[PDB]
Amino acid sequence: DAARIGADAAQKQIQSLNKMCSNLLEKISKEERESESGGLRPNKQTFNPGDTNALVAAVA
Amino acid sequence: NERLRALEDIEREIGAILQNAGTAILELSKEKRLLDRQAAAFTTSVQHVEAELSAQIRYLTQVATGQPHEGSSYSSRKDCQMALKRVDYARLKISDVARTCEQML
Repeated sequence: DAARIGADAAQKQIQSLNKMCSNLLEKISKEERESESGGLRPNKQTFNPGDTNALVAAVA
Repeated sequence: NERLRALEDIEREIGAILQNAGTAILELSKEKRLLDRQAAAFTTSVQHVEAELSAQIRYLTQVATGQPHEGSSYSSRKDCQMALKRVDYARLKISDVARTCEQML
């Protein structure tokens, strides 16, 4: 039969609907990838000894 | 304490995200409803698991130089052991005195 049911809803229409769903999924995946590509780097934070070193106590 | 539960939840969420991605791909490729929302949720969960893994890997790196937290309160352990031994010896002596008293009466 090659479709087991229907004539207008045969393998042609099934392949068309599958291609439409695949295009929608690929568009969603591309949007997700473009949204996730914005991540530059895991910029953490820590102490700032560069200023306090010169600002450390002294004879003054 | 909380970091262990955090990592466990992150691993469980990564597994659930893999399962959800597989199920969404199956439902979308079976025939052509909620496949779009399923794929969106799967991608979001995968991104969240990746972000959690990156954050856990970007930890403060406590020591990374030598064996840290050296000394697990061994003195207190030995003190507790000696206290238990004292209690046991006192119990043995008390039982001996009780046996002597029972033999007396």
